[PDB]
Amino acid sequence: FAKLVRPPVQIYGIEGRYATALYSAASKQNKLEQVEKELLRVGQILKEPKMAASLLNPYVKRSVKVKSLSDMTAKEKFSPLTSNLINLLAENGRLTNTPAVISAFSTMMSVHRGEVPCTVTTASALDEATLTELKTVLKSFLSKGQVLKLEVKIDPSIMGGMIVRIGEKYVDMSAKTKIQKLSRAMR
Amino acid sequence: TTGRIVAVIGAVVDVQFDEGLPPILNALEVQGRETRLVLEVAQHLGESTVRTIAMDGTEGLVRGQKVLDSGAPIRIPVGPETLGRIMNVIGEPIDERGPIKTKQFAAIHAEAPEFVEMSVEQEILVTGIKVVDLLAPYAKGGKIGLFGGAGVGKTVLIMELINNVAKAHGGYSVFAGVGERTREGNDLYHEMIESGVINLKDATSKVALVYGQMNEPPGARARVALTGLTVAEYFRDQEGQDVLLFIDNIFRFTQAGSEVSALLGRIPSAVGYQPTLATDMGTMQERITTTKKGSITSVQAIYVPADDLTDPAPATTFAHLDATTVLSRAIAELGIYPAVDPLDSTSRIMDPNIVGSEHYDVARGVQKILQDYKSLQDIIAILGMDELSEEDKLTVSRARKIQRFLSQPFQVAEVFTGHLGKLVPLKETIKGFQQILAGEYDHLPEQAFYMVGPIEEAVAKADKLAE
Amino acid sequence: TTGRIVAVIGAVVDVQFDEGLPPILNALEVQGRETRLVLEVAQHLGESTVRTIAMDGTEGLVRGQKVLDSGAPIRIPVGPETLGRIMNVIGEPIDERGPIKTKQFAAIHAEAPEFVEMSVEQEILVTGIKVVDLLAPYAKGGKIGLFGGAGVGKTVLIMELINNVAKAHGGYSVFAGVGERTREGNDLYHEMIESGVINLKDATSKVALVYGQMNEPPGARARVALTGLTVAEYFRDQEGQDVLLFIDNIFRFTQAGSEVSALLGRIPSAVGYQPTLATDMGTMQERITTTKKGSITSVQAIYVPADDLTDPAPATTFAHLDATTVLSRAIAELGIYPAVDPLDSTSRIMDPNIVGSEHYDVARGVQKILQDYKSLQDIIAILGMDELSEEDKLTVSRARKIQRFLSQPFQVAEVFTGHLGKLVPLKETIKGFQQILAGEYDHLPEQAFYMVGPIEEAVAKADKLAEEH
Amino acid sequence: VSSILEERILGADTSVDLEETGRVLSIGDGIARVHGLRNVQAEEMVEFSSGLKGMSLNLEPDNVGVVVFGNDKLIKEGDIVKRTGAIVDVPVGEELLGRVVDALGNAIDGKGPIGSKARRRVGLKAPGIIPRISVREPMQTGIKAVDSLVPIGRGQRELIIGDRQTGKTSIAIDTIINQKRFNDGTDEKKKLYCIYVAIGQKRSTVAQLVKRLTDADAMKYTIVVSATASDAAPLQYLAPYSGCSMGEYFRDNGKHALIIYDDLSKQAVAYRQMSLLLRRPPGREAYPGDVFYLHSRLLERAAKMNDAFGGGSLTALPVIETQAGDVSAYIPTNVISITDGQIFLETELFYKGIRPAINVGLSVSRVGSAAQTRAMKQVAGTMKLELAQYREVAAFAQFGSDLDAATQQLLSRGVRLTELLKQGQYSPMAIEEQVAVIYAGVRGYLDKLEPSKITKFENAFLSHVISQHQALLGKIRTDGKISEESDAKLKEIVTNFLAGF
Amino acid sequence: DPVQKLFVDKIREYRTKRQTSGGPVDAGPEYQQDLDRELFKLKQMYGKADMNTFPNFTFEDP
Amino acid sequence: QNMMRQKEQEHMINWVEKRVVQSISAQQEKETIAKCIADLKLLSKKAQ
Ligand SMILES: Nc1ncnc2c1ncn2[C@@H]1O[C@H](COP(=O)(O)OP(=O)(O)OP(=O)(O)O)[C@@H](O)[C@H]1O
Ligand SMILES: Nc1ncnc2c1ncn2[C@@H]1O[C@H](COP(=O)(O)OP(=O)(O)O)[C@@H](O)[C@H]1O
Ligand SMILES: Nc1ncnc2c1ncn2[C@@H]1O[C@H](COP(=O)(O)OP(=O)(O)O)[C@@H](O)[C@H]1O
Ligand SMILES: [Mg+2]
Ligand SMILES: [Mg+2]
Repeated sequence: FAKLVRPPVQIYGIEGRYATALYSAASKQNKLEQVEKELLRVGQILKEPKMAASLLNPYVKRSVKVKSLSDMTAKEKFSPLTSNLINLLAENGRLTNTPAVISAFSTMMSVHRGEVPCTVTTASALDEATLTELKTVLKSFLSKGQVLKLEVKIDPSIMGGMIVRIGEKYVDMSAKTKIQKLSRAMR
Repeated sequence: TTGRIVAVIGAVVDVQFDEGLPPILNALEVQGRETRLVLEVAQHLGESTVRTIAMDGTEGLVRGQKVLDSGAPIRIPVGPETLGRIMNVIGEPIDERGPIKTKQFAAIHAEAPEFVEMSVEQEILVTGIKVVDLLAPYAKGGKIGLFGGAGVGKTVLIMELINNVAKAHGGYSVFAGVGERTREGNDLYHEMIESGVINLKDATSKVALVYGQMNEPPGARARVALTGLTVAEYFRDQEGQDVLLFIDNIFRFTQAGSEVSALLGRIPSAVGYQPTLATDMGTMQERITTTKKGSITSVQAIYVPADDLTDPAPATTFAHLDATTVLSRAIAELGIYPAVDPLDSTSRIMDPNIVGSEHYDVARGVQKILQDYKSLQDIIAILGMDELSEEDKLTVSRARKIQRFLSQPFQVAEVFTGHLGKLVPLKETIKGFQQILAGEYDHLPEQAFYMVGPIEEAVAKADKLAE
Repeated sequence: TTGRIVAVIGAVVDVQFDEGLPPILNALEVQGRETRLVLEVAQHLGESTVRTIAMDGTEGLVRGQKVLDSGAPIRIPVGPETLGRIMNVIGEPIDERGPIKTKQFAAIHAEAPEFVEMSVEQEILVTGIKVVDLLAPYAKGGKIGLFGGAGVGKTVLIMELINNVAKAHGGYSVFAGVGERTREGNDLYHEMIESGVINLKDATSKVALVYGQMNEPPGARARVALTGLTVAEYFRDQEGQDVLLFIDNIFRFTQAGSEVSALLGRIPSAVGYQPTLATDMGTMQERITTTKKGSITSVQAIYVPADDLTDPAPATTFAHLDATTVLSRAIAELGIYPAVDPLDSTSRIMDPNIVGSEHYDVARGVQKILQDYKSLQDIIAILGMDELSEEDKLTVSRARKIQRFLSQPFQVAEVFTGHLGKLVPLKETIKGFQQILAGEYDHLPEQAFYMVGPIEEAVAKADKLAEEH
Repeated sequence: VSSILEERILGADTSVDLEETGRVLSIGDGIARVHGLRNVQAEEMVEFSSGLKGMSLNLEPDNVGVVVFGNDKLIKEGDIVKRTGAIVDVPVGEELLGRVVDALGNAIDGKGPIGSKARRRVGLKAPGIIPRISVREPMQTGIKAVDSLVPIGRGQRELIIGDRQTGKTSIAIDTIINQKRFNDGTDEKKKLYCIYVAIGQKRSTVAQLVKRLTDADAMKYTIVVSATASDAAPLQYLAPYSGCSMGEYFRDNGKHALIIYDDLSKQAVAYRQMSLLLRRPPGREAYPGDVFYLHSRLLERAAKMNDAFGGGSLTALPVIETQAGDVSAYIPTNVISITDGQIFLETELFYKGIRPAINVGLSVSRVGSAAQTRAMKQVAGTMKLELAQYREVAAFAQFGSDLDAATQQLLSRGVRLTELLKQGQYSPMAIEEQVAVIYAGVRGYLDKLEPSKITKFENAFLSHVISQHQALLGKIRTDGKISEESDAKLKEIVTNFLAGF
Repeated sequence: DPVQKLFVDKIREYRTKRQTSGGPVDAGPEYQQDLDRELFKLKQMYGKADMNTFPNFTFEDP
Repeated sequence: QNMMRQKEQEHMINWVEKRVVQSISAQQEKETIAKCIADLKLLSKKAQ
């Protein structure tokens, strides 16, 4: 079939297939940013009580749902790509997992703009100056151009130290795990 | 074109090409290994992914390695320089003697000869062995089947057939060891080096060994008979000469196929065998035929599981066999070598329309006399020789003489008996037996014939030992 | 925590959690149930879901019922306060006598003793049964199995072992009925009350009971074995005692697992058994071994479907036993009760170093003669007995005498045969079989040896039979 | 103690590292479905957060199916799985001899830790076709029947097949004990470093076994791997390769080893469980399609290296259990078509009194005459022919009389030879004593002696030879042939002794 | 090496313990019970002879 | 003696780790963060 441009990250399942299709189609025509904007919009537009209620009942003829989606997309004035994707989901019957699609697409667009996820789980509350130095040093792990998306977390369940996730890379320097390690190597 | 691995489930890899897929049966090289790992496509699963069966151990493969599409199915060297060498399924030598320097290459997946090519005249392959060539004649381009177990001279018979065909018909041979125990593989290599069919010094070898060991993954034991078929197809086509092809064993070909089919998830058939058993055997037993350029005989060892001759594997093999050679142990105790049984060995071409009226009458008479002697054996054992008249004792004497005369001294077996190899031509065998049946030699001691070639040598031996 | 039921298929409940999931093997209490319903987690289906096997009927469960995570696996009472008290799979009394007032609770899913703890000693046990004590002596504190199909005598034989060894045994005892008739439940209960091993007045009981009889759901038959095993494990370790542990059957455990395996989404193995048969049996049959802290003599009645000893269940269980006494129906239909097969039966302590030359050679002579008799039967089938040799008729007569002599009237079989129970000290069994093999009784009739204890009773019976002649 | 605890604490590795990681999606039945681990090699050792191990066996496109090395009670959906990057490997060396290790080479014996220096993979390839050299030396098992009728050379796979409780482990342990005489002596070209892999057995059985070995002081050269019944399926599926690698160390170090798998039909069951839970397609009897590749790639490591690769060796005696002589089942035929022989055991023979219950009719060895010493060859050729002749007409035994004196002679010789082959338990005999006994048997020096007494004779004869004529036995042993002088001396000893009894 | 506070933490817990080693601190009567049980079992495995002298034999001749 | 030693060993352990968990509540947060961040600094410095 026609060559398609692969995403940067691979997501799997139904949402994986639909998100990959949309991403490759958008890369052609270069409409990625506005496509993501419209995806976020349809997010809410599909959460209104009437729309979210008529798109779960399975006794609404499929064509009825398709036409209602078409009308709503005309009112919201979406790009041809996003309207076609909403249609596609509508007639394939897989619109019940539309939120899975857009979410996946976000994860595919984020990595396109190079914002690696991160995470710092701390022994307890943490200062900001400490957070400043943490960010400044973690930026040392990225590649040339990437950005950091750091989601701090407090955790008294661990004893001390901290856990740092960067993409997949995972460095555990919590006093807890040190205690288990010493007890193990000691037993 | 470079795809990427995306799954490694056991010995089944799954690659994801993008630009353009490789057609089924193409060989892909996995980049980043030190041992050459070769996958062979087997399906297309949509989404520009292909499910490949791996031809070697798939431990250490990483989702995302690069797999480079070769372009054509598994390719092997097929020159005359593949003679006296050992090469595994993908054509890589494993004799630790260097590269197989050849100018030709052949794909192991080539379709059978078209209908116009097929030769319409059923000939007879003169093996030079009295018993085989008389009672169970081997046919050119026929799928002979060699029954019998170990300890009864099955390797010696193989080497003798190789030597005799190389001398008489001036045609080379091959040996596709499907599922070949490594110990027995080494032993066969050194047996051939001894007997001289393989020669390491001068490049005058008559065998092109191919070995798919018993530990190599299942995907590479199903395709180790196609490698032999291709090495032999080169000789038949590009050199127009007769060829042998020993497939030891032909029950491990079906076993390897069944394992591969199970791995690809296909529903098992009648007795757990693959759903494509008949066609898998057909697309390999159908290149073993005599075209107009040359011919590929084939002597395939057969294992009959649980003595089930109805079992789907020996029931699908027998639909192709054009002969049989039931090596037996009970005939080895008497010392009659080769141990070939005369009363079990069948042959589809043992018909007077093909061999000739003289050959057929002689062979049928030998069979009848041997059956009658086997019957009288019971009466003699139970009651005693007294119980028999001379009208039966004459048949008994003739039968003992014939049972003796069927034994032959092989050339390769010189190490055992010291006697000289006798390549008795077909006419001499026919004359000898037609005469021993006509009573012309009812007086010579039986040991006159034991381990001789023609009948004239038997006369000379009788004269020698009678003084 | 607190989750919700999302699906109820058969006897498998999938529960969705929003808080932290409960680890595998935990116990979950379904709220709003008149009778306590306890589920056991057995998977983590992903998406913050768990799949659980229910220990009681799932009638009335409603999608959305709230479910409380207990925190730890099924915990049951243990101690000397569970003696003479019948218990459920979840340790709650079913004898209508009020709660089990204990101080220690134990979790049924424990670990096996490690290799360093194993005890390598073994010494014969005297069950007072001729065939068992002769050809398959039972090691003290060693796993023992009673194979054989249905209706051969497994339950009667375990009743005999309870009657003999239990009372004559100092330390405590446990009987964990797994998936067997509820009638036998109270039959055993009343028999034990009569014997006095269970007292409903004083705290002098010696036998604890556990019952998952076959009317319970499959989820509660795969675990009652672990409940009884836990009680006995406590009596071994914490009480520093020696214990008897009777289980009957222990094939309803693997069958009960097989019943729910398919619903848990597992491909079915060889004969419909769950794919995990061998290891699910190993993780249980290896908490029963004797260790250096205490001793457990475990007697397990193993069913055998359709009398096929090749079936995966018994075929696997054969590796987890010291002494295996294979009851046979071919021998039970000759009236030779106990139906034990003298040739299939085996023991680990049948080595002359552990039973001595006299006993070992008597046993091997018995086995040799029985096998030779089996060989001759093929000929007697064609010839007829008259045309036999003259030295053979001797061996056939001796084999028949021995075969009849291995029968015995049990103390619990007084209602079947109307006989009186007999016990036979080991030395006497050896004496009798030595004499029979040597030919010292070659003059007596065969029917003199049928259903008699020591050989002297055989001679007395021969007399009393010849008088009325 | 305390002072020791100080360095116990100090002697640690506190350092941390930047390691890859994936999080468990699912768990149950002992099979984690980790998500992530994008750079995890197939068949690699990952570690869960709790502390378990796992072998990332099934790399699916979106998740990696890992198999836990223990109860997954400790694992939960959400845990962290950190890869180690190293294929499964195990310790090796001569430090293991005398220890008991589990499937991963961790001393389960107490008795201190293993002091091994060099580790080694478990998924190596067998030596090719050139490294091997024909099987020539014998492996004296010490059992008359095995050692004379169905010989076992060094470098040969010899299935030990038979029903339940027929004495297969007993044959293996007699083989292990017999090697004591070599392993105490001097020559290093006859020392066998037995290994014993216990799969699916209960720890009580392995404990009793190590007790037997220690009593005979046969542990100083034996390793005993053990993946017992309670150890999760992967540790039973993986023990045979740990044993085979421990033996491959010796083999490629110019030493001679011997590895006994017991059973190999409880490893295929564990692999079947693993596969069926990973959801791989099933096959006949529910076994996957690899249950031949599985065994074949294991039993093809038993080689006999040539003299350029060291001269080492690795025998292999896979014990298989067949359900009521159903040799046609899947696994028995899978493992019968890989090995170089089979020592069939039967219960009809075990209870007739022929112990060890070897069934010489079905038992074969495909090396044959080779793998015997010239002395044992001379004796056993005639013994084998005589026994075959007796077997072919043993059907008449129950009559005997009313028949020709020739068949009467055949029966009177076969009965004597059958009684001579009977052997005790854990009483292996040096080859010279076997040769002496079977010489006294096959040359007619018992035909006039009633069968019931033959066993007596045997023992007496040994006591009358070992204590009296050790010089003759040494003469036979040092040069493994019967020179006419030795032949005549044996004849004189046999005749005069029989006269004196 | 003292940089890791874990080492010093363990070290001085250890020290305080050794100083307390004037007796086995916090043994707990269950400690004594375990001792009791296992010491008996060990003794029975070792027999009942007084573990203080050379038990005399006065060996018996034919 | 051997049993004495092993049992006292395990008891010493029990006690020691119990005191570890008891004591780690002590105030070392900022110090611990300082050392850990320096350690990440070293890990990154060796990273490239
Ligand atoms: N040579 C012998 N002489 C006498 N008895 C023997 C002999 N060999 C084995 N036995 C007996 O056979 C019994 C079983 O032995 P063994 O455990 O070796 O067989 P097995 O097949 O390994 O058993 P399983 O299959 O249950 O593990 C033992 O109790 C032993 O007494
Ligand atoms: N023509 C022959 N003359 C004498 N002996 C033979 C002859 N052919 C075979 N034999 C004997 O049969 C045996 C065959 O052994 P081999 O060929 O190595 O394996 P297999 O027994 O499987 O054929 C040889 O050892 C040899 O003694
Ligand atoms: N010692 C015995 N004497 C007489 N009959 C017996 C004896 N043992 C068992 N039976 C017979 O077996 C039956 C009980 O079988 P049971 O053991 O309950 O079957 P299962 O072994 O399947 O539980 C009784 O009805 C009785 O006839
Ligand atoms: Mg019952
Ligand atoms: Mg065994």
